[PDB]
Amino acid sequence: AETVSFNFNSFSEGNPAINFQGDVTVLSNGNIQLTNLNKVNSVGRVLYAMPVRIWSSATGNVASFLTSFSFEMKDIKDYDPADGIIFFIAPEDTQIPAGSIGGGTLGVSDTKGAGHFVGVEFDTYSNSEYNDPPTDHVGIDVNSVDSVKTVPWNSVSGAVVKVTVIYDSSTKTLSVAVTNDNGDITTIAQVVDLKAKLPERVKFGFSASGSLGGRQIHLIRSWSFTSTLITT
Amino acid sequence: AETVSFNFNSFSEGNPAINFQGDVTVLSNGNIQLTNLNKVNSVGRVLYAMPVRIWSSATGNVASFLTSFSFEMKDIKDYDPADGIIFFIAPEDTQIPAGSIGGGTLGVSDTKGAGHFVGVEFDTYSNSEYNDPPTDHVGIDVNSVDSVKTVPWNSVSGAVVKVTVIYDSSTKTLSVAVTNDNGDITTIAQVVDLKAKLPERVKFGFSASGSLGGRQIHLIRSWSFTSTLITT
Amino acid sequence: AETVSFNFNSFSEGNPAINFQGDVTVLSNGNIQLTNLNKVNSVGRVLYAMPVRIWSSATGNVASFLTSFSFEMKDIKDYDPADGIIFFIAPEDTQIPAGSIGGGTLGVSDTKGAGHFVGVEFDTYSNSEYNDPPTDHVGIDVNSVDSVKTVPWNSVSGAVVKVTVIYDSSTKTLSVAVTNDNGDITTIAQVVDLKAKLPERVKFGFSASGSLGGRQIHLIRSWSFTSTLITT
Amino acid sequence: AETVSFNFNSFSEGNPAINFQGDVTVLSNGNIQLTNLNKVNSVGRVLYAMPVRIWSSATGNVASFLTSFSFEMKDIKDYDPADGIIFFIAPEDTQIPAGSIGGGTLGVSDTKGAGHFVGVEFDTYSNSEYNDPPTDHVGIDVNSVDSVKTVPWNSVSGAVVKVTVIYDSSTKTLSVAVTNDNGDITTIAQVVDLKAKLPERVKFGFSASGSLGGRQIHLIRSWSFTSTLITT
Ligand SMILES: [Ca+2]
Ligand SMILES: [Ca+2]
Ligand SMILES: [Ca+2]
Ligand SMILES: [Ca+2]
Ligand SMILES: [Mn+2]
Ligand SMILES: [Mn+2]
Ligand SMILES: [Mn+2]
Ligand SMILES: [Mn+2]
Repeated sequence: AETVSFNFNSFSEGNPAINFQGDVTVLSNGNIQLTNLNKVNSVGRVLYAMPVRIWSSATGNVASFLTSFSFEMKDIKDYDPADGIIFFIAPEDTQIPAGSIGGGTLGVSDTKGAGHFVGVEFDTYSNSEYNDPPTDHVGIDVNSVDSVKTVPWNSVSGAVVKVTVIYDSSTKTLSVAVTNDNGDITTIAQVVDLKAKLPERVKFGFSASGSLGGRQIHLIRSWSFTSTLITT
Repeated sequence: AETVSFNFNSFSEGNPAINFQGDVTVLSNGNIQLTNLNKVNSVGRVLYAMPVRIWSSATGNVASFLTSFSFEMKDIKDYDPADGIIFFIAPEDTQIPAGSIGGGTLGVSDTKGAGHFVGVEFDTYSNSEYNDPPTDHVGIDVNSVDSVKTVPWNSVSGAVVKVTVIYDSSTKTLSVAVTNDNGDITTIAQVVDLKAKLPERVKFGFSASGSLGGRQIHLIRSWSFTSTLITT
Repeated sequence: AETVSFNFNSFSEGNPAINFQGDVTVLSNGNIQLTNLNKVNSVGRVLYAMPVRIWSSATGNVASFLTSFSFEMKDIKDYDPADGIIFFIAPEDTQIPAGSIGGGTLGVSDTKGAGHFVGVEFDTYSNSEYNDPPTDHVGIDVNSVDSVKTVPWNSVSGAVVKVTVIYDSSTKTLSVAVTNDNGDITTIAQVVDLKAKLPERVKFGFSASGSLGGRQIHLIRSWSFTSTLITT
Repeated sequence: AETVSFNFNSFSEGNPAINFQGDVTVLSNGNIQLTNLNKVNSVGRVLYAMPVRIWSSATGNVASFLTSFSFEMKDIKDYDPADGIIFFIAPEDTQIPAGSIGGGTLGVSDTKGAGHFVGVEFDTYSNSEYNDPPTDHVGIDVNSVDSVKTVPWNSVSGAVVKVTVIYDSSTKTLSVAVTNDNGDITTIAQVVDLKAKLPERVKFGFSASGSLGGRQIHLIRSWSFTSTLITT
């Protein structure tokens, strides 16, 4: 029974358990601000420093995980509300894409919108080049910001959002429950073979980005994660 | 849309917002006790008074829901730790089956192990007449305590267990995440067509039971719920 | 060597190993409930029936001990979360203070806040008359609820708290480690000469109290203890 | 508040959350075996892969921690039961000393017995060159195996030992409670200023060593740990 679990009610630069990549910054209130408001094509990501072992090559087993987190997205004059926040899983050596153009890549992909990761995006800008739905949406991404499945959603400025994810190794199901501040939930599920799509050792985290004309405040308030791998 | 949400940090017999059936009893500490330690084949169930419309006959749309709750089970001398607690959904006219024998029926089914409901059971005794696994387990039940699927588990006496349930209407996937005391998680997901196994309006609740020799403390400590039905 | 060790997974009103003073009661779930939510200035205490021998008047040796216990304090309307729970050591002839006004006395001291006892309090009310810290806290008491030393701590309603206490005779140090719900830990330690402040034979226990407007649920869930005195 | 916490019921080679050094190895039963029974001057160390911030140069605050573990030491033919096990804290760059003779260095010091670290040693061999008590013992070490303090103890072959250490940042007290196979406890405390002896970032772990003729089985069966540093 191999398990990894942690709980951040607040963050702080200096905390060895966190990996800061790009324009990431930490506010005097413990919140993490992923993007820089004055940087074109801004990209900021935060990662759990310790690489998690999601599956065993020996046992063929795959872990299951439960994780919750809340974020916030507030607008700013006079930019467009973009681009979004994505919770992703990736190889332990994951770094912000080379020459990342930010924007609809969410900091996890290249220009064509491709990359090595599995995530749940909170897209606030419709990028047709990635086949984005017409309105804001929550999506399951598999090596591409061109979601495998999306669900109509609405990002409310200044609103605090709570999300809960559950990956069941057996059914290979990734279910997501989004709680808007109006008390309404939005759910989206999709089967994803992590052992097929990702390497044994991965890292979890968040990524947010902006463009020259589209920018907004992306904040990661709290995060709790628990994964268990049936070993021997 | 149509949303139903509520949070119970404690309970108190006096609030018409919750139905009590059978040997249920509410302790001075706010914990709901489901069975009676001094009665044979005891059965206690608790239902949220308001019936939840989990689907519409106009649109055909089904509701999604996110619900978390914490139970507790503890042994007693000299009796066997049985039979377990079950989180269930049933028609609003649901009641404890006529001439209930408690035991392995968990208070939701008849002798053959049949009933009209959908639920997540936390079974602590192996009933062979129902094809129970040899060890403690979590299972997805559909009109039968002969689980549709189960996952090995272990009930730690005196331990408070957290559980989070997500039902995604689009995939009709009910996935469960049980947070054990030692920290490890256990998951189980199964595709259940709620709109085809249940009526327009249902009641969500808990049930536990016992037998002649099998008895134990079944406690519902807290329960949060949110469901949203997309409407026209 | 002379060793004393016991363990309680649950308690039962009517058990020879424990003394019940005041409004203490045992619930069907095995929990010891110290105070009566309906009484005024309610006080309840529990003691291990067998008096433990912490030191010898022949050898001069003082014993060392390791004891852990889990408790729970939950809010009730429309009173104030008061007054607290205190793990204490005292003469074997200890009794609830004559005419105890409950409240900030925790049922171990008198109006002025003095008594014969050494203990670790988990204070949820700020009694200025006893120089209490402005927030909830944990204190080491020596014959007075006017703590020798205290540490900022937050009592979370309905949360099960785990406490570990180690008393090292050699250094006469008494250190405590309290486990909070959010997983964080709080500690406190202070040199206390049990030999000079208490009798050779003492009784270990818990006590809680409330006032007219200050009341809450005070539960002692479990408790393990092991002391060893070097003899001849 | 910055908090690191984990719980290992068993171990498995492959878990990235663990750093293995030297002759360490993981048995099929989940137990970590520290030393190699066929090597001379064998040394094996295990560490929590993640560095823990025990203090901040900014705030100047020192964290507190609570940790529990259990080990085993079974004798073997035809060698002498040595050298023991030590729980230690060291700079994150910590590795087994270059050219370790193992033996009484317990794997954390040079031939003279010095090194950069703090630990609680469970010494099973009397090393006069390090001023060891004449019998088995437990000692608090500060940059040297020439313990700052020791207390007589007995290492029972094949016996499972339970240990609990509490560190209070305020008093800078490190207290240890050892529970023997016979239910007896042993304790030892010492004020150790971790901010004065170690760097801000450290690693915790276990180390065991053997010699030419002195060898035994050193097992680490379980380990739980939690520390909190009050941040700004
Ligand atoms: Ca986009
Ligand atoms: Ca059964
Ligand atoms: Ca007070
Ligand atoms: Ca030695
Ligand atoms: Mn998208
Ligand atoms: Mn079953
Ligand atoms: Mn106080
Ligand atoms: Mn030594």
